[PDB]
Amino acid sequence: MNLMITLLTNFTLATLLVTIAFWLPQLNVYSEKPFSMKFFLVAITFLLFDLEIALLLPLPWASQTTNLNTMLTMALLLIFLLAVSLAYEWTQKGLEW
Amino acid sequence: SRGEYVVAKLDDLINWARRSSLWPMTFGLACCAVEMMHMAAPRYDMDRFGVVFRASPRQSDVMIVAGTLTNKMAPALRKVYDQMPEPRYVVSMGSCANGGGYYHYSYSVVRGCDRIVPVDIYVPGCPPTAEALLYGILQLQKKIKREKRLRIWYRR
Amino acid sequence: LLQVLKRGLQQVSGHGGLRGYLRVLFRANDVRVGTLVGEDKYGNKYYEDNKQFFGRHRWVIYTTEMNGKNTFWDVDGSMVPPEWHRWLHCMTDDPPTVKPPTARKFIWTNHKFNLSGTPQQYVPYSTTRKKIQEWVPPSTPYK
Amino acid sequence: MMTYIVFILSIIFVMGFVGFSSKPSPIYGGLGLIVSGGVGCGIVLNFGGSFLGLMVFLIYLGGMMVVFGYTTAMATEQYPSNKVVLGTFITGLLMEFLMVYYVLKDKEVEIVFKFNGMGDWVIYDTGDSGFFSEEAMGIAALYSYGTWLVIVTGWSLLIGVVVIMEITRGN
Amino acid sequence: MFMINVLTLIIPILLAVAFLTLVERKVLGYMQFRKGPNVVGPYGLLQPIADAIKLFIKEPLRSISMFILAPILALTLALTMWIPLPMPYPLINMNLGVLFMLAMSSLAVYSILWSGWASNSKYALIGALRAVAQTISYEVTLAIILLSVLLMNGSFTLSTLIITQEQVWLIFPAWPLAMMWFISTLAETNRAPFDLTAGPFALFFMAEYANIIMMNIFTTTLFLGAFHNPYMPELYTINFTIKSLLLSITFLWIRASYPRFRYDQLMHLLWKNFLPLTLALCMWHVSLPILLSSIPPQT
Amino acid sequence: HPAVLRLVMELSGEMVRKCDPHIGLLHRGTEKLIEYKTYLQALPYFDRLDYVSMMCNEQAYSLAVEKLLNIQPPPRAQWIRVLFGEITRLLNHIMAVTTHALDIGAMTPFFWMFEEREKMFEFYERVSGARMHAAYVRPGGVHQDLPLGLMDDIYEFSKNFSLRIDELEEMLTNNRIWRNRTVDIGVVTAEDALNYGFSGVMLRGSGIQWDLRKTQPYDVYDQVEFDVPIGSRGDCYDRYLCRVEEMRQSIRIISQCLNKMPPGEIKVDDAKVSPPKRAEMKTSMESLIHHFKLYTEGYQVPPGATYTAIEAPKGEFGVYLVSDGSSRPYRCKIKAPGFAHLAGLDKMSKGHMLADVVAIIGTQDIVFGEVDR
Amino acid sequence: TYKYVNLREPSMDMKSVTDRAAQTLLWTELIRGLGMTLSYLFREPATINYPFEKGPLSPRFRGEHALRRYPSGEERCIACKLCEAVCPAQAITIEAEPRADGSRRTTRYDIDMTKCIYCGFCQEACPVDAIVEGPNFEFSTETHEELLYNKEKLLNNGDKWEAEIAANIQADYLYR
Amino acid sequence: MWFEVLPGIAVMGVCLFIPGMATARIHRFSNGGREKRVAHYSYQWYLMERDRRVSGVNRYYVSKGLENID
Ligand code: SF4
Ligand code: SF4
Ligand code: SF4
Repeated sequence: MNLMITLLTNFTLATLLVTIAFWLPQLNVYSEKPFSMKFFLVAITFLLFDLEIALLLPLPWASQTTNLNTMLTMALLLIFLLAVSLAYEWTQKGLEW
Repeated sequence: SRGEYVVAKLDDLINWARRSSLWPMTFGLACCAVEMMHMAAPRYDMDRFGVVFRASPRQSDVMIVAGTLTNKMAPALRKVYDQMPEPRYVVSMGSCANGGGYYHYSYSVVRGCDRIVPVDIYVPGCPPTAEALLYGILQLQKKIKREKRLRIWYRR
Repeated sequence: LLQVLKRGLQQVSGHGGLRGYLRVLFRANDVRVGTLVGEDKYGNKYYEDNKQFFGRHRWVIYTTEMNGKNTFWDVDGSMVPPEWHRWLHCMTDDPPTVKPPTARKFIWTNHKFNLSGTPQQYVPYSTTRKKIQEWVPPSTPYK
Repeated sequence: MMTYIVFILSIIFVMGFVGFSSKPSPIYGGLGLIVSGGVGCGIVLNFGGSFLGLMVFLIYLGGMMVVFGYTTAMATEQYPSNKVVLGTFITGLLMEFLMVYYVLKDKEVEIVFKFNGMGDWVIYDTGDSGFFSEEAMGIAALYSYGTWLVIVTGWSLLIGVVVIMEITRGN
Repeated sequence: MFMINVLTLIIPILLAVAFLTLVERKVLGYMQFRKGPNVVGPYGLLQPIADAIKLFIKEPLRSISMFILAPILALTLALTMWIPLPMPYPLINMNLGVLFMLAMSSLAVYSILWSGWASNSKYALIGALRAVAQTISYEVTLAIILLSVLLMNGSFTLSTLIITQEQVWLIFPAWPLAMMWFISTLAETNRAPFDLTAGPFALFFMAEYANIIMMNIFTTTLFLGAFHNPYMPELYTINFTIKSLLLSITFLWIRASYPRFRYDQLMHLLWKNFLPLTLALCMWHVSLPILLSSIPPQT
Repeated sequence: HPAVLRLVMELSGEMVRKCDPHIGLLHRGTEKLIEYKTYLQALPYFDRLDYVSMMCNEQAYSLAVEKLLNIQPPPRAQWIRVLFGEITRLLNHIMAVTTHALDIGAMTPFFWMFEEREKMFEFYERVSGARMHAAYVRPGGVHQDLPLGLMDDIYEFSKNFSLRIDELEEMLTNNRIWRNRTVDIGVVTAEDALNYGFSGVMLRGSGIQWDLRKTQPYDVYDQVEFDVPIGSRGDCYDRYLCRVEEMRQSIRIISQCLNKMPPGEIKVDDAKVSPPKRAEMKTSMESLIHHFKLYTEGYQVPPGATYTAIEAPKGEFGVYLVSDGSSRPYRCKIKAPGFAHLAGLDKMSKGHMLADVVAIIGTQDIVFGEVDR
Repeated sequence: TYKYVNLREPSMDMKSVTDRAAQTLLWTELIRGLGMTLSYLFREPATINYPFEKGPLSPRFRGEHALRRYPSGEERCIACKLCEAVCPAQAITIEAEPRADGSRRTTRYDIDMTKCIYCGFCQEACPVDAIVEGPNFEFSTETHEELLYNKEKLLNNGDKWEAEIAANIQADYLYR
Repeated sequence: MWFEVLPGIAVMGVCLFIPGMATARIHRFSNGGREKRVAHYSYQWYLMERDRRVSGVNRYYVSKGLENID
């Protein structure tokens, strides 16, 4: 709850900074007066590589176990599949401009 | 009396903070824009005074009109002028800008820039020397020094 | 490295003290004092050094209320007498105490400086007399 | 600021779900679902929770709402309210307040269950000598034990990539 | 005393970012032939202070709830993102903190997109959408490289990292991985050569430069530093601070020199040059401890 | 956004459909105003219709009036005019380099070469007195010749500037990312180079071995050793290379012009066209009459039309005079290389993207004052 | 006489191609660019401190548009209208009347400092050097009324300094 | 020269030096001089809870050394 106290203090002080930015000047003086496809490919590309990152990233917590051969095997299989997806969109001229 | 003392010191503080830096937007149509770039030179720094060249209109402190205003340019000129924060000051640089200049007796040339925006500093020359423009900006700072804004608010 | 630390101490101590060091620091910038060439009415001092490059030759230090405007701070141009204005713009090679003057009796000694934004400033008008000289009606009546 | 801090964060969690399931404009819905994901992360880290909750927070908040707001901003407009939206919010708020009423003022709440609504420190361990986590060696499986599962998972994701490019004009 | 810890963190962020702005402006000035600024006060300190004041007294004008909600998120990230940074004794001993770095960088991407939506249907918002796309194309690279540089460190706890950096620096077992990661720090800070891109401009500007100082402190902790000697941590604090300062000056110094990319050249360069090289260096870092029999002590 | 012009670009997403410059935002009336003045009065319009070149356009108009008038300028004035023409070519090329640098990014060499350009503005100030709009070039010779103590300063600048352009080629020019910015943008067919009327550094930079100094030497350029670089490919990295080499060849021409300065004469010895010097004015009678009527009425010109063109650093700077036999011109037009280069923007921007379109506009030396006439 | 460029091929010798490959995959000339920028970092800046150190100028600078008067005598002006005859902006306005003494003089002598393009033709066209371009540069006036100089403004302006202008003319009466 | 950029560097480095110094002094100042016991594992928290239990002061850092042997 200590970090909740930190989040609360930072949020409240930042809101006070925003209200100093807005409601400070008391001198109320004079009030006066299409999308593309290739944007969308980048987001889903990021999304699927992020999902395979989520699959990869608990690797170093796993490094203390006995079945080292299967670990190294499926780890190389995961990075290889990720690079195969990248090479697939690379050779099928997908993310090009 | 002591409230007058507080208002005087606070007004002097905020006017000092305004006259501290004053980054403009470099509007700059003709050869007076080249001389604005040459008062951005190493031999004459704007950056010694807090003056920064920045074409962001929504954070423009003052505005330097420099060049030859035309009839096709003027509506876009005031449309740029109105999307600016409310403390605003105008430096007319150049013989063309401060009264038409060499293209005065001509169509398609607005006779100066009094006919569009209010003007605060006139610095003449063709081009005004970077020396002279910087003297004009210092005189602008001293105009900001003499403003008594919050004193007039207090005796209002 | 120590000699650079050594030469900066002489700029502080040899200037006249920490009062005079902080004064000329907070005037604008100067710590390059050390020549002391000239001085003039309105009390201003004129320093020309040679060991710096072209442009840092000649610099002016003003006074406090040469007219009564609190010009300790907020110094300006046109606060220079004319012979020093030929001097400090690097148009010549002579400090103007060699021969300043001219033998003509019209020249000011106040040298009224820049004054836009004062109660005492220039106004334009016409240096021309009457144009068409309107007809004078007589004062006597006919009944 | 009491015992029921997990329960209060659960209440704000239900508030966020009602906030975007009251059918607002979809960028307001994305805002409310960001709120919901943050407070659900708070709930799971209250159960500790050290690894998996803040883990998939990256994938859920760090990977989904950005793409949803991306597509929502670029595709359609709804450029400048209606009684049906605020009425759904009224009904959700009223059912939430009714659940608060029947939890706090009674013994138990049964829709078709048996909920004992009290201090939910129960159930919890009596401070055993874990010395890593549960989540540590938990997700530090999948590699000495997970032969089949991560293989078919990565295979499904590779097929997902080729499906996406085909639909968005393979090749 | 804990709120006093919070105040001693987030009161020097204002002074830190403002003096960072004067430092970068003076440094760019001496990179060129400029003494900017030195006229306005003693060596230009009151000029950033009073200029921040003038920026707070600008009186601007104007969707309103969205315009509220974006910079508040940006600056609360800028506040809440110096928590586990282990200047010797960190604020919160998080069991994992690097994944928290990644999550709050994604929250900064939220901030940029909300500002772009609040910009009210402009060619600027199309450009801000492109900036959101380029900013989101980097957390892949940063997370994977960060994963590899913690792989030689066992745990996410970052105190284990300050243990690992005692013998030699970690810059020597992974220098090209570190090079790619530093280019990704240039990438995440959204500054030169990676550009482009209303108010409150002070708060948004504050958020960007506190993000810069965070990335430089995290760079300095991740790859090099000094030894944590207990019962005199200020020695480590001084040496860490000096190295982080030199790295941040180098960071602005690399910004002082090169023109900015083309957007499609930026994407082309990112994917087809960093991303296979990341995967190859990362699989080599996976197979490295099994071929040196040195897996770190995951406790 | 500063560059100032209107551009309407209709496009399919980030690529193209059709992009058209609406120019005419800056139109002043230079031709009509010269039609209502005399020649000597309306010389500064020629000084500032292009405003970066401050002596090349002077030289063009003075050669136009001499070509219409049949009066050879004296040789010492010709060598001084050559020296200032090459200084001005140097200044315009270095501005074009630095403004493309700051238009693309690349913040600092802008400032570096502007320090160099401040030194050359000091030279212009000492010579004429103007900062930038030094008229200084009458029809029929150079007015008010250069003071003592100038040539050695030019010599010192020449050495320092060779070193500084070497340091600019150290900074950029085999810089990786600027080259990666500019590889194959702005293809120009030689047929398109002819039919679209590109001139100067475009023609220097793509194909044709065409230079006005070496095809019609309008002055004593036939006596100095240099070579214009030819461009190999239709792109702007190569065109940048030919700009930088034209700068260095201008340095060579300045060195040879310092070595070949005759002590001849200032102006023409024709007191019906050039005004007499002030001492013989205030002594003699005929000199006073010629001063008086030469400044009231101006010199009469035989009638007819002429065209001439010289090397502005943008290209074929053409001035076309129509002179009824009178003291006033009857019409003048300025064939503008900037206008000609702006004409072919569809062919230079059909197959690229908009940031590269901004790079295309920046890599061609545009001012949009000379584009106006 | 020409020197065309981009004549090198990428050499297929293994030395040159591995040097370009190590250049690509080791980021070499980017560090060379940083070295050049640090070489300009540790120099000394060419910044004059402006309100004290004023910049260098020429003996022939064109400033104030002042007038002059004779040594121990009246105005050097004659009002023969040559400067209005040559003034390309037509900024000069002269209306001339003689006084009762018989010598020819003026009434009105106006310069549009707005319209003034600062050629120097009025300096180089007056037969007696009556109107002279001043040395200074500071006009810098807040109101559009006040940049329209009259004859008495110019007389109080040129009588603010003589020895400056006379020193420049004595330095510069031979080149022109 | 860059002698003048060094005060800005030094002042901003003081602004970077202060939060770590304040944090370290507050840990060594509000925990009896002993370093704050960093704890990541349930083993160490159980040990810390029995430590603060057996002290009687309801403070874990008092550490009650070698007195209850009899
Ligand atoms: S005043 Fe002179 S220098 Fe300025 S824009 Fe006009 S012509 Fe150009
Ligand atoms: S200033 Fe000279 S040219 Fe002008 S009217 Fe007077 S005497 Fe004639
Ligand atoms: S400098 Fe030119 S525009 Fe100015 S008053 Fe003299 S002749 Fe007229």
